[PDB]
Amino acid sequence: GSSGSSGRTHTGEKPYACSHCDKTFRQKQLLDMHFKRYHDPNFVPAAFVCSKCGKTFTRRNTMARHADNCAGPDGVEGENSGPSSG
Ligand SMILES: [Zn+2]
Ligand SMILES: [Zn+2]
Repeated sequence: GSSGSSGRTHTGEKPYACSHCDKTFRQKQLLDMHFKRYHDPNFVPAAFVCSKCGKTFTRRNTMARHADNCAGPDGVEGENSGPSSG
């Protein structure tokens, strides 16, 4: 699955390993926001879940807008789990 599918199914030993703690991440961005987040209460991830269906939104405003045009869950989803080592 080269030059066609990447990320979907590919386990890559997180090259970015935080120095302050024993945490690792795939993309720097992750290890960049993790520090300013944990090591610093300044950075705060926007977590807003809908109420009509139950979707996820990384923006208070955006979400609110969606709710308006949101019809509902129109189904039963929200169940997954992958117990593995890596
Ligand atoms: Zn860290
Ligand atoms: Zn919704």
